[PDB]
Amino acid sequence: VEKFGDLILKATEPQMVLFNLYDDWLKTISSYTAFSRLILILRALHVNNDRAKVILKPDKTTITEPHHIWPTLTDEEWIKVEVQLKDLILADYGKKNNVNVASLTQSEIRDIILGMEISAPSQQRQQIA
Amino acid sequence: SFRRQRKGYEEVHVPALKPKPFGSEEQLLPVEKLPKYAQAGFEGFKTLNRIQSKLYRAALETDENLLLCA
Amino acid sequence: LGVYLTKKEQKKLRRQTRREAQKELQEKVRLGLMPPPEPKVRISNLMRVLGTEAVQDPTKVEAHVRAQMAKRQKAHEEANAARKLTAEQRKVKKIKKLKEDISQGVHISVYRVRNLSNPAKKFKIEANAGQLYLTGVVVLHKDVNVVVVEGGPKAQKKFKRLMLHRIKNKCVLVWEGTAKDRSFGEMKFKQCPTENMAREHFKKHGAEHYWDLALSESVLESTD
Repeated sequence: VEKFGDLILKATEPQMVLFNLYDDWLKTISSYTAFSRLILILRALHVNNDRAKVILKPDKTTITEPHHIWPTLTDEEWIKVEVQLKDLILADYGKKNNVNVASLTQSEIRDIILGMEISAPSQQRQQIA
Repeated sequence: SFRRQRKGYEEVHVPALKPKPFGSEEQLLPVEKLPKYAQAGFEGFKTLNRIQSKLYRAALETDENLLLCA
Repeated sequence: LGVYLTKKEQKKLRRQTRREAQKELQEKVRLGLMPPPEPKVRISNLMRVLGTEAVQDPTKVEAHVRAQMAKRQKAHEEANAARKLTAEQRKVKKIKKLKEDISQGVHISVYRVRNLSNPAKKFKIEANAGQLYLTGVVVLHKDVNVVVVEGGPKAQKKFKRLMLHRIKNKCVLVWEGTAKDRSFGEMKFKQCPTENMAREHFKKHGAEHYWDLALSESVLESTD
């Protein structure tokens, strides 16, 4: 995030700092949805950090006040940003794994967002059945 | 539409829409008003449709680009 | 007369009615009349019912859950307000207009106050007579305040406690009984410096004994 990298690179001494990753969401949504959208946003940033930064501001009139980190958005604006970021997070899974996004069931999209992946080099264990 | 879920499926039923009534200067024109170049094309049809008669002069007497949203 | 079903019997009746309504709903859902009930989801319930869909679109799920919560509150609030509408008409006209059923007998209380020179006590007595719909009159004379109040039994029981305990020279009820019909009109004030002018006014309605009892009580109090 733009408010953390340059902040800590030029910190001349070790120190302890406090941030509020929930800017003003807690005034309109519960901590469960706040954490879910925060995990989704962080996953999107970890995925691209290039298109995601474009998604994070949906309109040229959306700015981030110096008090907090994420931009201030309307509730439905946040809904649209979250669905766009979900599409972004599914995009690299579709690309780097050469699979269709529609082939992803609602159960495995959740695993993709969270960050759980499975592999199986030893398919010969098909002998068990 | 009904938009009601009876048992396992939601059935939405919209009824039969009433047709547009013909005005005092709009009627189903027969094949007796078509010219000789157009009377040969209407073989077996003594009359024409309502949409064919409502835009008859706009497509046969006028050579403009017609856009029929039928 | 009416009968009172006991507490266990009330519990049985309520339980049977609730089970009847529940079975009505269950058979409506069985036959497809009503859509099957949706799970009731609160904020603490959001991660158990909508958990898998709240990771993909967390804010849409939050909005849907809060809309369901509001709709549950919308129904309850509307229901309470709808029943409350009854009071709108059944209030100062049907929840405060009783009149104590004063049709066959009017309880009459006659009090004799020694000092009633304060207008605040007379105004409070007039307000209590007009609010409780109790008829009567008040006659003033030299150290004699004869207040006759004819009304219902509840209004007489309220006026006996208001004049003897809620209002302060001493007040004593000289005659507490019932009558056939009403004799005095609305609550009015009348000052009579002479006893004959008060006795002629009390005899116009056939209540001349109230002044003679109040004169005799004052004579018996001044004698001993």
